[PDB]
Formats: sequence, C-alpha cells, structure tokens
Amino acid sequence: SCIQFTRHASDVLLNLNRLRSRDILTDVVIVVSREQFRAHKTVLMACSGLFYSIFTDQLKCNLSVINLDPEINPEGFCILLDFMYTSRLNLREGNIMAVMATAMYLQMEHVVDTCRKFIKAS
Amino acid sequence: SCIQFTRHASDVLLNLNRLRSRDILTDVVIVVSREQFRAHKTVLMACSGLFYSIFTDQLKCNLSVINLDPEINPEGFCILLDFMYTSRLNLREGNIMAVMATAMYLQMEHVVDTCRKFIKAS
Amino acid sequence: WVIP
Amino acid sequence: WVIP
Ligand SMILES: O=C1Cc2cc(Nc3cc(Cl)ncc3Cl)ccc2N1
Ligand SMILES: O=C1Cc2cc(Nc3cc(Cl)ncc3Cl)ccc2N1
Ligand SMILES: [Cl-]
Ligand SMILES: [Cl-]
Repeated sequence: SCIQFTRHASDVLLNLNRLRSRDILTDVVIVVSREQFRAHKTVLMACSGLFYSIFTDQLKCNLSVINLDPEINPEGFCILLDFMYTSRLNLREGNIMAVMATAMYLQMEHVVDTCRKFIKAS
Repeated sequence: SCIQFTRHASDVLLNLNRLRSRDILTDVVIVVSREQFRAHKTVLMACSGLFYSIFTDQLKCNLSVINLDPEINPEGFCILLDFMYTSRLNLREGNIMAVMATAMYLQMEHVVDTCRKFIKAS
Repeated sequence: WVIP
Repeated sequence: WVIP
C-alpha cells in the first residue's frame, strides 16, 4: 500500500551526476588508453554487467584503478559514462561503431540494442 | 541531439537497492537509537539534504558510523531509507507523524510535502 | 505522487 | 528510447 514519487529515480541520478562533476565521493579511476575517468563504483555496477562482475570480485572490489582493454576507445567510453549518469546517449554516425563495441564490452544490453537498431536503419 | 532511455534511472535505482539488500559496497552505518542501517553514502546524499551536508564535510566524509539525533524513531528512518532506494513510501496513519518528523530532520522536502498534504486531509 |  |  505504498505511494510513489514519479521523479525520485531521475532526481537521484541527477544528484549522483552532480557529485561526479564535482569529483565528490568518487572511489575509482577507469583508465582507457591514456585517458582517465573518475566515477562511483556503485553507479558503474548498476549500469554495466562488466563493472558488476569486477566490483563483486573479492580482490578487484578493493582496487582504486581499473585498466580497460587497449582496443577500447576513450570517446566511446566517455559517451557511455555520460549515459550511465544521465540516461542520455550521444549517438552519432561518426561514433556509433565505437559506442556499440564499448557497450558490448561493458555489457550494457539496452545500449547494444539501440546501436544495432540504428545501424540496421542505415 | 542525444536519445534517452526512459527506464534507465529506475533500473539504476533498482540495482542500487539490490546492492543494498546484499550489503555490497555499503560504506556507512547509520545508528538510530539501538538500530543500525547499512547504506551507500552517495545514495544518502542524493536523497537527503542532511546527508549531503554530512558527507561533503571534509572530516565527516571519512566516518564509517553516523549517529542520528536520539529523538529519531528507527521505524520512521527505515521507511525513509526504503523510499530513498525505491521511490516508494510506506505512509500509514500510525507512522505518518514519525515519517514527517524524520523527513524534516533528514531534509527530504518532497516527503515532507506529501506528509503535510495527507495530515491536512485527515 | 501516484498509486504504483 | 525517446527524443528528450
Ligand atoms: O545490461 C546490463 C546492465 C547490468 C547491470 C548489472 N548490475 C546489477 C545487477 C543485479 Cl541483478 N544486481 C545488482 C547490480 Cl549492480 C548487471 C548486469 C547488467 N547487464
Ligand atoms: O530535499 C532534498 C533532497 C536533497 C538532496 C541533496 N543532494 C545533492 C544536491 C546537489 Cl545540488 N548536488 C548533489 C547532491 Cl548529492 C541536497 C539537498 C536536498 N534536499
Ligand atoms: Cl544499458
Ligand atoms: Cl524527498
């Protein structure tokens, strides 16, 4: 018999993104080639099957630095990290292949699905 | 020119609640009278003006244990902690006064507003 | 607020 | 997915 606040989840995610932009309580650095991205482990796990697996591992859960596979493009990662914290995906003709490959690697099934749909249309 | 995934924020919050239920990556204990509640600092900050102030403080940001004011009712806190992680508020005739008082203390303005509306109706 |  |  609960009541529900429709905008609560969106407002929580907006505040988590504000903490990210101000580098507050970020507990991990994701290294993609030369590029470094600071984030919250919980948000990464909530969005990605790959980070979920990494941070539930008894040894990796304690690492402050995670290095991604050298084939991963920093821009594709940046677009996906922004999507994790905002629900908005900056999908463009020039980045769609790098975004799909990065989403497949990160195990972000809904991003993979829309990339496959957008590629099929073109 | 981004696209948006409507269910993303709700899915993120659902996964953060699953991490909470399994005690994964919880980094703080909130003590309310004798009762203890494990949670994620980022989620608490995203939902509450009081926790936002506490964990942006250079000294308090590093505490693993936070003791609330002894007037705070553990059940009122439990109902609000569940709301933070689910968007669902278990508001009942027998708990509304304790829920409103706890929401005022935690600075959760939308919960305070609905409690004031529900009290006025009765 | 809604009835979910 | 939608146009926000
Ligand atoms: O496409 C995806 C997105 C995703 C997220 C998570 N993260 C969780 C899943 C569960 Cl059941 N509990 C907690 C968490 Cl944080 C796992 C796999 C995938 N695949
Ligand atoms: O009723 C409320 C809910 C709430 C949440 C937060 N938390 C933040 C606010 C900002 Cl601007 N950036 C980041 C965070 Cl985590 C502060 C005050 C209040 N009042
Ligand atoms: Cl996804
Ligand atoms: Cl609120």
